[PDB]
Amino acid sequence: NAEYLEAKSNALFLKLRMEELQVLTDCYTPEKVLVHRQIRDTLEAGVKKE
Amino acid sequence: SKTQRALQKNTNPDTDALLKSLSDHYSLELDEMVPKMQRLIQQCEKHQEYG
Amino acid sequence: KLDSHLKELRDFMYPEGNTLMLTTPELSGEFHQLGSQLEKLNHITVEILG
Repeated sequence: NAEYLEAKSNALFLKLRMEELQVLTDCYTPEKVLVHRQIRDTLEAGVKKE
Repeated sequence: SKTQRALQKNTNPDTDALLKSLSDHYSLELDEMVPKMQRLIQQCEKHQEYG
Repeated sequence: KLDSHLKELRDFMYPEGNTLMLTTPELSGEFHQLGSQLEKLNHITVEILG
């Protein structure tokens, strides 16, 4: 019983982690990453001037 | 003599040996199994937070 | 001697006086707690996937 409950807990945690990483791959495509970089650079230049 | 013979036939395991085995088994469960289960409980709580 | 052996073994097997106990009460309590926590983790997982 102790072994079974341990195996169940580990499987649920791995499912949750897999689904998180799949969502992150869908959100940050190379095109978007480039844009996010441009926005950073403008924001960083503003923070520095102010 | 009949009662002593009946005690010897029924004595595997010796009541004192049996009580010792029972006490050892009880200690083993508290030292190994109970903490393992507590660790697993704590891990589950962390996974919830990860959720 | 027989009476003493009987009393010692009985006290060990019947800790709450009324019920034959096969599992360590401390352990039985932990199994229940672990089962309950796993059920909560499974809800959160289903909810996020949904």
